[PDB]
Amino acid sequence: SRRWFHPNITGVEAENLLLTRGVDGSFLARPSPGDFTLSVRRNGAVTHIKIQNTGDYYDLYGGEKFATLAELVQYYMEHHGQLKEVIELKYPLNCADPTSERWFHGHLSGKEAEKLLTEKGKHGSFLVRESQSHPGDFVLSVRTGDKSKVTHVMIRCQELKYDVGGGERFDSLTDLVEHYKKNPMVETLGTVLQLKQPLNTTRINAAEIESRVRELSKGFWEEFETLQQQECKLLYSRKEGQRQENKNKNRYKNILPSDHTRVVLHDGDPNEPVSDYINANIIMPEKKSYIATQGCLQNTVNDFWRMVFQENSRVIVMTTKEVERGKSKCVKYWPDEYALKEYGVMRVRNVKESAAHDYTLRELKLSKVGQGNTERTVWQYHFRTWPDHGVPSDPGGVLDFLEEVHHKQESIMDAGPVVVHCSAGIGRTGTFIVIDILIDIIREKGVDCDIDVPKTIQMVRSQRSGMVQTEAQYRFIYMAVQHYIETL
Repeated sequence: SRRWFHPNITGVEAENLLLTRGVDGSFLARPSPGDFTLSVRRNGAVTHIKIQNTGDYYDLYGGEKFATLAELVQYYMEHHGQLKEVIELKYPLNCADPTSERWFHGHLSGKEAEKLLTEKGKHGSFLVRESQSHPGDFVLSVRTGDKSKVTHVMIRCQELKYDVGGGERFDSLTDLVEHYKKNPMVETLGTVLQLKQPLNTTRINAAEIESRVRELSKGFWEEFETLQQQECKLLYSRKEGQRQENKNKNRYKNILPSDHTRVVLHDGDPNEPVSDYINANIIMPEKKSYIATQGCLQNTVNDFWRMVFQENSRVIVMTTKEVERGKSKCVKYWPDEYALKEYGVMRVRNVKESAAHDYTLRELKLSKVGQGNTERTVWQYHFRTWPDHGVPSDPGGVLDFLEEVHHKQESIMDAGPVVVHCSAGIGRTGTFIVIDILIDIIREKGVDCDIDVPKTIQMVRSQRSGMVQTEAQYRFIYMAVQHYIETL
């Protein structure tokens, strides 16, 4: 569903492709960084529209803000009249470059393919690689078994099309793979060459993180975009956030919670027709859980405290300033130090504030009005030194921060999910949560455990779309993990 994204194309090439192989309404998206471009053909000419992402959201110039490029494209394909200089997205110009596909390995020998498929592969595991002997051709290496074997199928490239020696000829490796996934090749002796899953190429041992980081630093961008390519594979709806009564409860109208994991507020005032909504999702790893949410709006402060109370959350992680670059990223939802405030039916006292170098700790006491026995302490950790754009140069501050947060959470019996928020609740929020999840595994298991960064991110994204926004954050996650392991 994401063929419209061309990772390795230039501006001129994009214009060439749209004018010779496309029509009016044809479009494609491409990388510039953290910048992208939406190239669209209209009235026999090509226009380019900048998309910026500094870490919080995808910002379409002359358009709106989105959690993913997929939701951006989907939005405007379904909403004619709103992309303006009027620019229509009608026909995706599909990419035939296989580099971002999980199963593509490029230059790889037959023996090395068998090696990788042996150590990590299972039945139906497969990959596609370049021919060793015949330049331009390719090889489909698939593992089948319980004994088990590996089968190498030759893929010839004749006149810009691909085939396995007979039958249909395909325009791309992707088309060929999808075809023989759906219609499995059968060997003479009857073996079904099922293509069940691509060979995992990202799971590594924790002690080898440093070697992998060096390899990726020589890597990060191609691994990240391979992950980005899978964003459409997640099944989710965002209908509740689209309801009329819920529209102004979203900081960014198109950045919405996934319905299946959203925090549903009960005990609402029956005089409010819709009182069960907040832009927030439960994130469960796959013992500690999280709530990924946006920075409060003036009209959602009361809902925020309803959520914290209901979910029995005892720790809040704030990863933004109230104001950044002159714009409000989060309203002050906590009282001044020593002060007491009522937020709807919720009462909060700011007991004490404590200043550290990278963050401020606020010890808060939350209770329901009229209910003395409901009081509990909520620890708000407010990270203050995250740069306006991009990521910190060094993960030490964040690691120390999360380490403290972790121990506070672990010290409270039966504490609910840790609340994490930034501006839109997907970029910095996603980055903090993924690091915390990965560190959690290492803290318990040491260097003797497998970690898979993009798989973990995908798992989190299945619960809230857009978690982890940029390549800079992706790389920062690796650097943080690498740093934590070394300082054990």
